[PDB]
Amino acid sequence: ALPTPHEIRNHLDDYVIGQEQAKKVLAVAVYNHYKRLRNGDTSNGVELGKSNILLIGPTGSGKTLLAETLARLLDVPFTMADATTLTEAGYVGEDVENIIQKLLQKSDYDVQKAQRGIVYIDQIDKISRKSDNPSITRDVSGEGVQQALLKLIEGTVAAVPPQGGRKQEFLQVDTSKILFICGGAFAGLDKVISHRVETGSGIGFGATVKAKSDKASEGELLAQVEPEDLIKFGLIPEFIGRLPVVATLNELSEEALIQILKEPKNALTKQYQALFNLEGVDLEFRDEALDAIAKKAMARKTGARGLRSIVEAALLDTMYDLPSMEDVEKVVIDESVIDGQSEPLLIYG
Amino acid sequence: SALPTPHEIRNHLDDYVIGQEQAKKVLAVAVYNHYKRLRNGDTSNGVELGKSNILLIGPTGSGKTLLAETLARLLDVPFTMADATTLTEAGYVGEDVENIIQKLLQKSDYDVQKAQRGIVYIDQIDKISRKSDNPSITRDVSGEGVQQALLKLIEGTVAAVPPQGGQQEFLQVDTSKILFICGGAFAGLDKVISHRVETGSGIGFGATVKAKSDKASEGELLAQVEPEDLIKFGLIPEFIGRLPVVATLNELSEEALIQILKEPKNALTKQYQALFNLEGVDLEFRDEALDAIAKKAMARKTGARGLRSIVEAALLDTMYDLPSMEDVEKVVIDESVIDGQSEPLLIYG
Amino acid sequence: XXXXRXXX
Ligand SMILES: Nc1ncnc2c1ncn2[C@@H]1O[C@H](COP(=O)(O)OP(=O)(O)OP(O)(O)=S)[C@@H](O)[C@H]1O
Ligand SMILES: Nc1ncnc2c1ncn2[C@@H]1O[C@H](COP(=O)(O)OP(=O)(O)OP(O)(O)=S)[C@@H](O)[C@H]1O
Repeated sequence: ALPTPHEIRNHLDDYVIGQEQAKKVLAVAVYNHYKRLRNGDTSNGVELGKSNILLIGPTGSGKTLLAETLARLLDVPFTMADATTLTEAGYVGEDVENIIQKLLQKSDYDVQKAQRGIVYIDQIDKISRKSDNPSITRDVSGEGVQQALLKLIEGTVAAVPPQGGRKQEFLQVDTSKILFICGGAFAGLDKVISHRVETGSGIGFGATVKAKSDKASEGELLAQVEPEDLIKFGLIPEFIGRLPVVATLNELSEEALIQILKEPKNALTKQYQALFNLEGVDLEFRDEALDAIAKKAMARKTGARGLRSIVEAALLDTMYDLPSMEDVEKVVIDESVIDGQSEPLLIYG
Repeated sequence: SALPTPHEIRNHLDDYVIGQEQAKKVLAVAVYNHYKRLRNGDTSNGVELGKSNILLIGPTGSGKTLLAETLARLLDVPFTMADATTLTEAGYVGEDVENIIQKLLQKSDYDVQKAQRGIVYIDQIDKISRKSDNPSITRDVSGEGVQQALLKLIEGTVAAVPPQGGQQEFLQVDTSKILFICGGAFAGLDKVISHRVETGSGIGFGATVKAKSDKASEGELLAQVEPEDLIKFGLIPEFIGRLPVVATLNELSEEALIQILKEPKNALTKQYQALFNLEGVDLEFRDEALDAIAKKAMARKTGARGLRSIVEAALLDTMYDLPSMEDVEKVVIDESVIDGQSEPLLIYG
Repeated sequence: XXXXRXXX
């Protein structure tokens, strides 16, 4: 039979931690995509609507991770394109149509199986207009890209070179039923929402002066986002109208980082453990060291991806000398090693 | 199938580099661990093995570009040195990010399976660090835009490269396993770090003032760098997260400069020794002259690259009339020669 | 084909 939101969410939890609201949106969309196509031409409520998804969150939150993990369990075709390389009006870079061409490579040129596929885009913020007002001069990597996607998302015919061609054979593929999952960490959006939400903008007695460092929490600020906020960022309202659904993620909690290194299967702790497993050497990571690493990572404000700098900087000396050493069966890294005031203990056979 | 060890490869780079013990350890661990991730053929329990790029930072002429050059000699896997000054945001006339890949295939003989396990090096990365406030007024084609494009290139993607430049067809090459070593002397990074570490202006009665007694040392200061410091410089957090590891290099020292002229095989002293060997004349360099050259080079604030100006400016007159002279078999350069008070003694056979 | 000409 078909899957369910509880079953699909249980799978994503194995690879993703600390994202409750984000998993709910993707589960309903995927669960609803099978319903729309299955009911196509068989339901009296013809011309079923569509609802794309627009993910938003800080860096290292798991946006690109969800698209990869989703393809593992997803049956229908899936792709991972990028907005940065697209170019409007057939310029030097690739065109919008190239997105559909990549889908056929994974679908084996199955048009009937390609129309029911899913599409994902990363780094959507790169095409945002730098200024709120429309640019006076033409743009090749901004607003124009949004314009070309309008007819694509809603639904339009497309041209795809079947084999050995770039620009006399074209395969028609509708796009009214194709799903699009856009995502990108919009930089600087916190400043725009503060002007709109705080509204203080004053120095006098009556005007309020928010106490330094106890305001505009990124997690609580993105939750209050609205489409009008994105207009001041640079996006056009016509583009946002094509993506009604919006998902607000949260920044990694200190407790979440401890779980990300233990509960997931692809955690960094498990990765390094396998790196030394072939070397005939074990590894250990006590809880006293994980909680200490969380404070260092959050200070970097880079996300989960800024964790290797704390680990590799500590195990630099150890890895540089471990291969030369012999009769080494186990390595232990206590909390002190992380601070740099001690050296990791070694166990010999 | 016995692979090299960090101690063995470090001995090779030590022959060509001096006083970079901190930087050599990072390249050794990365190159060592790069073969481990390559050795695996999906026969291990660990999945989605992590990657760890490197970010080299150092003063001018400290030897950053030299480490990558000598590394490629002893390296079996391919290697490249792609200039980043000419990179432009994809979608524009000047350049595309794809060009880097095409270079890698020329070295690997268009071996996709062999190119994916290659190494990549980038120089002059500070050239694209935009120093400005949020750029609402204009869009930069070489600054912030180029860095965003690189994000897709790293952490895993599929690109398009012509078959030797060209059919209208392209080859897909993954880049999740490809390592990147970006490096560029960040000018002005000391001033931003000083504000974070000095903590005070000190125009008031209570505030302490140590203008020159406690003035920060440039060498030590770079050791205290962090990702948040780079955001003020112009780098994006998304870009730094892809490069967790960081390598800080120390400035040249009077003692280190003397070793550069004697221990390395490619030293400038040995270069001139061979220049006159073809002419049938011997060359000598006493220790008294080396100590004077070191003091003159440090004042120039240029590093090892600013040493030839001290040598060639002194031996100009001598080289100009050396071929015309006959029966000259040996030349001696005294400390006075560097000062310019006297002339280099000549020997007659 | 397409000319990207811009001046600061
Ligand atoms: N929720 C999470 N649980 C576990 N690991 C995570 C999570 N989010 C991020 N990570 C780690 O961070 C890595 C990168 O995650 P990404 O999805 O690339 O983050 P990101 O926000 O998509 O980065 P962008 O979109 O390019 S700014 C993953 O490979 C994981 O190791
Ligand atoms: N440790 C060293 N030992 C010997 N010669 C060195 C050393 N470091 C630098 N040099 C000399 O400096 C030359 C150039 O070194 P580079 O690697 O270009 O320095 P750099 O830090 O890369 O400067 P940038 O980054 O290109 S501005 C080399 O060809 C050597 O002649």
